[PDB]
Amino acid sequence: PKSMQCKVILLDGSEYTCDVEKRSRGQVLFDKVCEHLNLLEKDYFGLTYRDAENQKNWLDPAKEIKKQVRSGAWHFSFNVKFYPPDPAQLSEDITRYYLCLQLRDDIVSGRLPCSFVTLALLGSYTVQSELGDYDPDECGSDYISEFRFAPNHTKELEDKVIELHKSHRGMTPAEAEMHFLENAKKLSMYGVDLHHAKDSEGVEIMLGVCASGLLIYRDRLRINRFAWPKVLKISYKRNNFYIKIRPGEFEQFESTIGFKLPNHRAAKRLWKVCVEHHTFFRLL
Ligand SMILES: O=C(c1c(F)cccc1F)N1CCCC1
Ligand SMILES: O=C(c1c(F)cccc1F)N1CCCC1
Repeated sequence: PKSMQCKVILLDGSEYTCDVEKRSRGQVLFDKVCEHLNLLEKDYFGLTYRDAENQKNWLDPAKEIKKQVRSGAWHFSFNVKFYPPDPAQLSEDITRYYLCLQLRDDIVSGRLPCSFVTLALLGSYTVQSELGDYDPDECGSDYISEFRFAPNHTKELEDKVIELHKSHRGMTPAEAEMHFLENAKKLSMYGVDLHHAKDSEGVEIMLGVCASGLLIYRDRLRINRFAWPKVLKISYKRNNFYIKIRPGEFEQFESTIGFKLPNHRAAKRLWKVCVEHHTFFRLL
């Protein structure tokens, strides 16, 4: 039996290495990673890899790893795939913990925009969870934390983190993580996977895929929202991605909205993530 070495970037930034038989399906590797992480609530998570364009793709657990990664290194990242709309309802604290680590990267990367105050409050719960109670000995007026809190750090943000940290005395890691999640879950881009596309008139838009449905971000004025119940059908033809919407209260027939993606692969990627998210909605 010939086995390929796999390297997986974990959400703390560390690297897990293991081997799987070269014709292994993605589920085999994913099961090894989740056992390493002591993670039972595995359905919210998945593995990604980067193609020769360094675009992120979901490893399909049902298909051979080799057929997916094709010519690339067997190098993967462990990630949240389906962001729970109510993290309080997860059965395990360790699940909430990995969700926190993913959200911390969502914030630092700018995928999850956040007000100054929310950056500081989230940062304060992270510090409380990671270091425990506020200690003045480690923090002077000049203090800068090792923790990355934001896409751009300022001394003002570091000060606000410390001020809110002082208020969390006695909070345990699981409690601080639950508070982190209660705040993060409310942010407008929480759990939203964004895809570049053009509308039928060729105007640049963004399509967001999340638990609740599909978002079309046309401009700061006019964000189209299609709850899953409203989406009849989704399709991809060549580079074209089409959404069919149930008849409105004044339509007799469904409406078809068409989008142009960069290439055929980007259309197929968007279709698959939409199908997978809709099934998630169906089981909520
Ligand atoms: O076209 C759809 C679909 C969707 F993805 C969202 C809502 C309604 C639908 F018919 N599917 C194709 C594969 C299974 C789901
Ligand atoms: O069974 C699924 C699921 C999956 F296993 C693959 C793709 C889409 C899904 F909804 N889930 C249960 C809880 C979270 C997702």
